[PDB]
Amino acid sequence: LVPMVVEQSARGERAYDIYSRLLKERIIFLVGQVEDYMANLVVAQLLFLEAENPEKDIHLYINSPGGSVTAGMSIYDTMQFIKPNVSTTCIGQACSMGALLLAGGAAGKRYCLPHSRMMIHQPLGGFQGQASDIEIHAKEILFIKERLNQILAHHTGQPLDVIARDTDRDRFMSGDEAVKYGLIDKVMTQR
Amino acid sequence: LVPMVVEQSARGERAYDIYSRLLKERIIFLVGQVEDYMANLVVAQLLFLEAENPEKDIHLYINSPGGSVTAGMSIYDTMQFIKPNVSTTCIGQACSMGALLLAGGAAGKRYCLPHSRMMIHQPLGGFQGQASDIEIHAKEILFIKERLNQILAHHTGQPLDVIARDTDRDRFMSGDEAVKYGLIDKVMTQR
Amino acid sequence: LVPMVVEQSARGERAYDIYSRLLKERIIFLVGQVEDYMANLVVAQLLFLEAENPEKDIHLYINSPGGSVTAGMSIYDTMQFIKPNVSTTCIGQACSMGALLLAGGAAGKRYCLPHSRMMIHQPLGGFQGQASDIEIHAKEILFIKERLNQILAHHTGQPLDVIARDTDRDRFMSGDEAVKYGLIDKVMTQR
Amino acid sequence: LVPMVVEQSARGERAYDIYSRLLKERIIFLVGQVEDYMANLVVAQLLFLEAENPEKDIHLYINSPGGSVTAGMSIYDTMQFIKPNVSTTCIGQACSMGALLLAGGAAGKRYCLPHSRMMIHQPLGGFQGQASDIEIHAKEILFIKERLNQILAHHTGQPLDVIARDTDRDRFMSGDEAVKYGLIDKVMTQR
Amino acid sequence: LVPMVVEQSARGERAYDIYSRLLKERIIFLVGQVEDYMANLVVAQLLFLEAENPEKDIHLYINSPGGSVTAGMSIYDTMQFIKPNVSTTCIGQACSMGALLLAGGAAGKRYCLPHSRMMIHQPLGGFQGQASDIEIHAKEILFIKERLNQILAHHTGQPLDVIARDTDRDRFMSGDEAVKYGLIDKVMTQR
Amino acid sequence: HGAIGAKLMEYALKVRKVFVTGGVDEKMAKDVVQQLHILASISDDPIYMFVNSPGGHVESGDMIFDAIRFITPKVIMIGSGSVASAGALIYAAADKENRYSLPNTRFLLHQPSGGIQGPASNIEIYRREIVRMKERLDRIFAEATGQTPEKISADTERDFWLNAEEAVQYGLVNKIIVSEREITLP
Amino acid sequence: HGAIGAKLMEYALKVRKVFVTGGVDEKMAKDVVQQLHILASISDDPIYMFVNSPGGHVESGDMIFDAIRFITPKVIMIGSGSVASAGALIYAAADKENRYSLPNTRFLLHQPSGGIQGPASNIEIYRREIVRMKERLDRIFAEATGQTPEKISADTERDFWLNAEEAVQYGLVNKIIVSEREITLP
Amino acid sequence: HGAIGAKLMEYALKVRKVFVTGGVDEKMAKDVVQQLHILASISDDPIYMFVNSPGGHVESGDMIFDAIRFITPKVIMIGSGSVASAGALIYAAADKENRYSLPNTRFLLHQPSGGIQGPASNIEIYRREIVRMKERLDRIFAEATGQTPEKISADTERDFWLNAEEAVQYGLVNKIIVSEREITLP
Amino acid sequence: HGAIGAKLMEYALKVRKVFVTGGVDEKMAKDVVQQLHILASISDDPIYMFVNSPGGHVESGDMIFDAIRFITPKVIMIGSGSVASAGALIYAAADKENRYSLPNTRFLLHQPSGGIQGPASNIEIYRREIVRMKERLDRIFAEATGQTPEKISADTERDFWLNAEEAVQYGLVNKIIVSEREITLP
Amino acid sequence: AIGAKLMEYALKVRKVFVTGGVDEKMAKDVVQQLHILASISDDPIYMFVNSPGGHVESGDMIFDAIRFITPKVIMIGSGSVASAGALIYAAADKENRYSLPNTRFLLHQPSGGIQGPASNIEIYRREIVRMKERLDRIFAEATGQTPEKISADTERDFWLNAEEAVQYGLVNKIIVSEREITLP
Repeated sequence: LVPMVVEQSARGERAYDIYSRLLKERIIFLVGQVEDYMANLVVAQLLFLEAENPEKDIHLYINSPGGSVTAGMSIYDTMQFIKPNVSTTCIGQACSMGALLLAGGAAGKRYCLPHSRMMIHQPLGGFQGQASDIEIHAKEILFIKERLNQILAHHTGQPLDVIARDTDRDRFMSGDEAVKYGLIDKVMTQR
Repeated sequence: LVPMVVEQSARGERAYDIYSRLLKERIIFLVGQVEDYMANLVVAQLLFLEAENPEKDIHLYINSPGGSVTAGMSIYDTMQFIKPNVSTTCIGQACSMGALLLAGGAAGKRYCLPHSRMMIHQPLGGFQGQASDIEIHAKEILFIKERLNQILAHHTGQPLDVIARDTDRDRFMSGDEAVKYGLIDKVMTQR
Repeated sequence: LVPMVVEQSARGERAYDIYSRLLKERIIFLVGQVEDYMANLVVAQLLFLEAENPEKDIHLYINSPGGSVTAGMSIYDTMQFIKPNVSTTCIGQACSMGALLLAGGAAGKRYCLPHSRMMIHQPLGGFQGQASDIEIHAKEILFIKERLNQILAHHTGQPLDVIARDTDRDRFMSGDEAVKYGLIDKVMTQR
Repeated sequence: LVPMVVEQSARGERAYDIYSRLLKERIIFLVGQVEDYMANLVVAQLLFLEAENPEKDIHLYINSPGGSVTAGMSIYDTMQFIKPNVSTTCIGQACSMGALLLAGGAAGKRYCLPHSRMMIHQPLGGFQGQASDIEIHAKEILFIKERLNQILAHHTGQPLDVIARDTDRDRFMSGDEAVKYGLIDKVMTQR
Repeated sequence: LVPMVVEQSARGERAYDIYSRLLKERIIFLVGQVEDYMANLVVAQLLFLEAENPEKDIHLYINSPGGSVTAGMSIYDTMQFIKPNVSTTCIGQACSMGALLLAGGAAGKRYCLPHSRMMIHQPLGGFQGQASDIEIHAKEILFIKERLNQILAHHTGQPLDVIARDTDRDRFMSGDEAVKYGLIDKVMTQR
Repeated sequence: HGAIGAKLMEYALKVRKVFVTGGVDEKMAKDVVQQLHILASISDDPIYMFVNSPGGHVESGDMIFDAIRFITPKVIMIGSGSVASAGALIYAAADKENRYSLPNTRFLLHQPSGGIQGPASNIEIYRREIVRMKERLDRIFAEATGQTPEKISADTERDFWLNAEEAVQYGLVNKIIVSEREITLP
Repeated sequence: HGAIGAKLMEYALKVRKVFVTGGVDEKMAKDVVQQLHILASISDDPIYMFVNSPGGHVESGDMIFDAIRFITPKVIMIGSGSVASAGALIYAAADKENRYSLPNTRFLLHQPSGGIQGPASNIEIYRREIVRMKERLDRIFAEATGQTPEKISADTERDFWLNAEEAVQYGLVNKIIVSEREITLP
Repeated sequence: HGAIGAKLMEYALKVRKVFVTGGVDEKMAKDVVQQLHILASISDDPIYMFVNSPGGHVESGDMIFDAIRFITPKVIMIGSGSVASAGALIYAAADKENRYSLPNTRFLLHQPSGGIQGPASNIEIYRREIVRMKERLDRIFAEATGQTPEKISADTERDFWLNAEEAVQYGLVNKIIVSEREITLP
Repeated sequence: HGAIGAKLMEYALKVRKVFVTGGVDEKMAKDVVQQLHILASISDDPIYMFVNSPGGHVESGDMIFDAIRFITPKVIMIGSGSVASAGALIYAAADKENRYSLPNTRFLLHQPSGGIQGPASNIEIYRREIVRMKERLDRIFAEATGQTPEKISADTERDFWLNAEEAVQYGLVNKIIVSEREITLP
Repeated sequence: AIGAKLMEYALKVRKVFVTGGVDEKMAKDVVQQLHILASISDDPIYMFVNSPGGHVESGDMIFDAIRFITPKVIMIGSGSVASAGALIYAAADKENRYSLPNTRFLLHQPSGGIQGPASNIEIYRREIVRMKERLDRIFAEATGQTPEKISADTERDFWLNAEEAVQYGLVNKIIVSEREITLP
């Protein structure tokens, strides 16, 4: 069950859930598989925080094993479009979309806990139909694979030939390895 | 059903649930299988208590049969990252993940009940795929197994060779046995 | 549906559920199969009442057919740890885990209804695996069995040899029979 | 959906559910199969009403097809234990466990509607296991059967051997027939 | 989703559900298959309205395909017991049990819509067991069938020999046909 | 599985030994009745019948009870394992002098049971049939055991279990045997 | 499944070797009993029975028990694998001198288990039958193992496993063998 | 499936070749054991056995294990595919000089596993049998491999896999072959 | 299926033709291997094998691979339809000069895949066996195709599909044919 | 038993019946009969095809098997034909390819499903294209039309009745009785 929290503001006492209280501090949580419904909540949260303070930074915690590519793109495109710098902090796992959203944070604001694990693999897809339909969908999944590799290269600075080579198979990277790779900037250890 | 409780503070009467009422006293509950959703709540609570009082001592009761390794790492890394000392009081059972959090508590603030059971086991994982994928995943789980052994060795103080040896098979330990092993510091019997 | 009750205190009228209203009077209900979730609620209820008045007794009603041993041990260890005297009243039936808490109540403050039925049997468990794993689990369940027998002997006063014989098979005990055995002190008949 | 009712008292307007409003007038509803969860609510309601007025009578409406014996025993013992007279009114149907609580009402305060139906049959139990366990459970169910028959003889006044004869097979009885048997006192027809 | 309505009383605005709002005007809805749970709600609603005003009429809208006989009889007996007349407007369809309540309304206050359909048949039932039990239950259902035929004869005014013939098989009756039969008194077309 | 039994039939038909094992259903009726009529066409020699069933369709049992009385050769009945209500009806089909039982045989006599669901009028018709069937079965065991029909109805109200020794006193079994040499042919 | 085994029945009848493998159910009893009566009709030569079962219906095991005693030829019992409660009953049917076991055989002797759902009066009837069954089986083993029924009941309270060597001292097995040449015909 | 197998079975008995393929279960034990005893009755000539199984009921393997030793003709074992724990037990039944293997063959030696549910007292009895089963299987492999029981227990703590070449050095396999001409009869 | 195949199997045995259609499982291996040993006993004449498999159990394919090499008559392999990892292993069993294919035949050479669930210690052992199996399967194709093992592993990283023409250049197939007259016997 | 019994006389008349979905089981049975009949004699073989579709890879076995054996196979189309049945239908020579009046034909592109990484999907896509190109080349040789014409018409389900099949070149002659068949 979600616990309740009391802010105890000067005007008076208010009761907010644990998640809503943190949202007041420009914090957004990404938990579970990425899908259209949960992804829409993140988009709404990002826009709302923008209006409250378009200058203050935002912190997006990412703990997900991946999910829908389209849902993830709606978040990534929203993070870059808005004015505030959306920080990113890995809290243990990012398989396919978690690393794209972890590496799509403002420069100097991508963190990772000491024992977090980050992976990167090519987008998986499933479709059935006629040969003509298969050829059409095959080109679409090949186009997406290229656009995703371009995003990582831009934020990480590595050449596209290396990204494509590393995304052919599942590649696990620790906190220290990710810094050299360019996925993140700093590894938070202690306060 | 969750019973409601009234604080009866100086300001007035406010109703809190049984779990939220204890949250004000720096207490967090870890019950059931460890998963991303429930583990994320513990993280949110730990961060909230930190801001409320970064000098007080937090208490974390653990009664769980284990769960996701990634979820446990998010809690362990969070406890060590924050400044406040996070006390642990094992009630009931504490399996592999539950034992790691119990051992990860602040020195001298780890407790267990007289009839508590603590079991340490190696990581249990499953995966299917080609030989190349199996070789990659096998290295990852072996890496995690080494890191977890180092964590227990650091807190317990036992050498790494003993941890790996005792974690090969299921090994149950009572309160008194845990104190000598180093998993805990004191066994609470009565007030 | 759970009905609503009004307290009508000096400050004013407050709406309390039927279960929470009794909790204000130091009353706790233990219903259904014993498990980590329901047992944790009892622990919080026992602790909460302790801070409100650590001298006033607590009444723990037990109507359950048993369940998990670890969850029940958390309740027993908590009752014996807290300073207040936890009274026990058997309203319905009392199974192996159910009767360990009934007997664990404060001396002279254990009760049972005239038509209440009390049973005590060996702990039930199951596990599958290699021969080495079975040998480990077999010793663990056997050890747990001894600890349970010792608890009954301590509260009932009967020698361990007799408890082991009566716990080998299911043995029902009526209100009058339990008094002679030592499981309880008095049988409530009428006000 | 449960409709809402307003008290419209002198203190002010308050919203009560349809069931809670009747509870203020010392009315309790027993609907559906008898089980541990619903029976505890009836117990909690009975105890609460006792404290409010230990002299005013309580009306328990019973419309149930039976259920658990242990759950029902807690209600019967609770009604007899408390000081206030507990009136009983049978609406719909009254099965063996249902009728044991109807006959157990205060003398002269047992009622039934004109088209109500009352039935009494032997207790139903199911158990599987070794020969030794079967012999133990057979004695337990037989003991409960004797205790149940003794309760009816006490409230109905009929000989014990007559009850056992009529309880061996299902025996339906109307309002008029029940009065002669002694299960009830009066049959309400109109105001 | 049940919509919300505002009463806008002198004391102030009160939020009421659509069903509870109509309940304030002495209106009760009997929708869906009849059962013990839904039928008890109608009983509680009927009794509550009785205390508020035992002289003002009550309007019971009925649209149900039938259900439990015992649950339905509790409603009929309640209507005939309480002093205030209980009008019965038949909307939609009214099967055997649904039509017994319609007939049970106050004389001259039974209505139905122009396209409403009323059907009556034998009380469906089933049971399995031994020959002795079958003969016992067969007499019970046969006895119940006679009680229902007498109820319809009393309100409709038709001889009992005709009811048994018309209830042997399913017989549909329109609003105009029902008036001649005696099931109702007037067909409401418009205000 | 049918092929093994099929091959064994060529040898089983020589020894004239019918086996009734398992629940009594419509399928069992065809196989058992077919074997009895086939054997009757070969010769009028006796037939040995082994009954061991936990119960089943009562109407199916009447086909076997009827066939035993229909054919000319005398059927030697040997009880084994458990003889339930449906199996006991088949056991009573043979003559008293031809009803044998093993030392550890069981006999259960209970009233028929069934289920009905529908209008009240349909239940009344079903009630009469269940009564006519119960009385019919009571008059069968009575003639075979010699007890009065009222005695059978009184005892069969509840599950009545009789061992091999008790059956001899009741009158259902004539003589208990342990070896085939103890059988006396007519 | 039958045509393969039926094709092997040609030579299986010549060697007179029955195989009791798997759970003891109604279908196996009808097949095993058929072979015994068939082989007995061909000649009175000994019959070799191999028992390996994890458990099964007790009533089904009573047909094979009496069937062995019913036929004239002596049945040589050879234990293999696991001899459960129901399988042990079949094993005890043979004479002590004719009871043989393999070196890695197991034996299990436990009280019967069952389930009952219904009124208390019906449960009392089931209780009596289970008690009589427990005493009936104990007498069978008490007679074969040369031990008092009281000792058998005390040891059969829970699962009582016995290896091949332990069974010899208990009196259940007469001699352990490894090759067919060690068998001595009566 | 009967007709296809039964047809091929006619010629299979002539060549004296048993194909132990699939999980070791109760049904396979009855068929394999039936073929072994039949072939032994025809003549004392050698029998060729091909084992390829992923494991299964260990008790069933004990039947085939002793059955090979029970009959007089020598059984030639030619392992194929994956010889699991239950399959390995059957592989050890043949004399060392008669144990052959193919080049791409695997051998898995793991301690027995099982599941228990119920009271603690019943679990204690199950624990003793599992320990006894583990010790019994270790001695069997020791006699066939020549290693000491302690060495086997240390190696069988987990899934111990061995290829054809590794098995020769371990003592489980005597010689690896690729064609039937490389087999030397005793 | 059984009876249907039996009529066709009788005439099919006379022409020494084996058809491998469907997934390669333990059941198919037992049936296919039985035909090879049976035909080998009749005469040393060649045997024609048709392979059409989308995959299956790898261990089952090994038995067929060794069996082809075990028997003396030369096996003529005619691939038809679609071949896979398990089917290709069976296809390589025949000598290069005896490996024929049809015009529309397809081939697939991919590394083996599997699923392991358990402790990390057990996964380490499973990892070793998968690696050894991959190396073992690469040397087999390298010998039949003539390519080095390193090239095989590089191309088999993912699903490597080959038509009839590409297979000839790769060295897996020797000659493509459309009629039986184009086959050259040794 | 019915099959085995009827198979005794079915081999004397040399009439194979292809009916139902083309699966792996059908290929084993149909291919066995063809090879068995060829060993008995070189006389013609009559094949009746009625299938709503099935596995295309199974059809290839029957396709080449007809061309592999020496006796000429007489193809008689009856009922409903599809991608799997049409492939088998095109295996016989035009002069030996007959049809019935109420027969239907269907020519559609092969369909399948794939799940996994993009790299694996690319490999699967290539084989689907090669398979489609191979089937177009097969029907083109039998119908006499260019592969482009087949591909354009096969873009969607192309239903051809008995009469339209003749104009398209897939059927040589429609017949109603065995007396109208002309052997080589």
